[PDB]
Amino acid sequence: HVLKFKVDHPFHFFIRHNKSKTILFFGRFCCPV
Amino acid sequence: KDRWGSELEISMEQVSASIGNFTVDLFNKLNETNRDKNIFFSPWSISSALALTYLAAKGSTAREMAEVLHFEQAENIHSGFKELLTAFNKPRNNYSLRSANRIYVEKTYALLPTYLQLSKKYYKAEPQKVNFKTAPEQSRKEINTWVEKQTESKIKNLLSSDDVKATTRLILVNAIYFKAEWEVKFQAEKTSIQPFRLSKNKSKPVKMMYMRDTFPVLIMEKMNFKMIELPYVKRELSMFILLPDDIKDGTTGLEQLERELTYERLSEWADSKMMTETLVDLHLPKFSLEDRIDLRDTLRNMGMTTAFTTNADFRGMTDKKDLAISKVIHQSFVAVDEKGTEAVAATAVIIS
Repeated sequence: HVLKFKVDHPFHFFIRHNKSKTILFFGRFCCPV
Repeated sequence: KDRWGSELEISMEQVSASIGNFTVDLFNKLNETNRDKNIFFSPWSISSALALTYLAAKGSTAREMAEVLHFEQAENIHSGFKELLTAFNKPRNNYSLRSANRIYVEKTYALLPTYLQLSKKYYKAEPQKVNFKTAPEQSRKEINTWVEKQTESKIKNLLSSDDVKATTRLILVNAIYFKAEWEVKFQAEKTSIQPFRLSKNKSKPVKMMYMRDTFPVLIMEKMNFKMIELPYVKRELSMFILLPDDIKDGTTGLEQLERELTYERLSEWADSKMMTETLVDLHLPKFSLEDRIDLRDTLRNMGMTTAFTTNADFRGMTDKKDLAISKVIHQSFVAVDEKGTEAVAATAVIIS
């Protein structure tokens, strides 16, 4: 059965250039607006 | 053999590793004060600007910067930055990714020609003479206009009146812009208003995007979290999301994760052999963040101190020992929606 991945509470996120594995942007989202 | 290719890939790996280590160190420092706030930054932009500054640094000023920014394992960190910059700026038609650097210098202040040629070589930074002495506002505005152009008009006023002064002699600026569609886009039809839980006792509405599709997922049962990779077009870039299994503490639910966060851990999780393609019911908020900060105090708390004092040694760019970093302004923006993501940032290292 399908895995639930519900992003409805604080998380870390980053945008990566995959070949080099360089993190271009990093953040934590914990507080809407 | 291709020792040239092998060397340059090692160079790039050094800078990527430095940026990863610096990302976690910086976040951990920012988090000490701001435990309950959104944080968003481009470690690429911050490190690039400070690397262009490091190029001019000497003695303990340089050694401190190298330690904080994690440049220690590199014989020529500037080469790795060059090669990464070239890779990011490579011409393409499937998405937007670009980064640029620039040197703004007091027209009366002479810089060493070696610094300028190396800055051009490694960072593609050209010098622009400006009148800081008797025209700070005109100089500030032209800088903000360049940054506006590099950021697709998302960062319109990087520097404020308090930042640029008559005493300002040099401003080293990096900008980065990214915009790409998801490999698989969300259908706006399936987006609905749902609660986002800030804590066990607090929630606010967000537009929650939804799709059912297959993504790489790492399930870390014993540390109560999951991580997902969300590829952009052709999977050349991705957004990674690290999500605790629930809110199992008295604040954000991230206390344990943030306590145990290291780049070693982050890195091995992101590329884990156990992160495999999984059919997922994915709910992701449509969200945007903006942030602006003077990193001076933060960087001093991390161990970069001398550069911000009268004993600062930037004799890589000048024969006079009369320069010191006054401010490190960083501004960032990101917007996540059904089509993809737009992300952009700039860093100004202000030297007096």
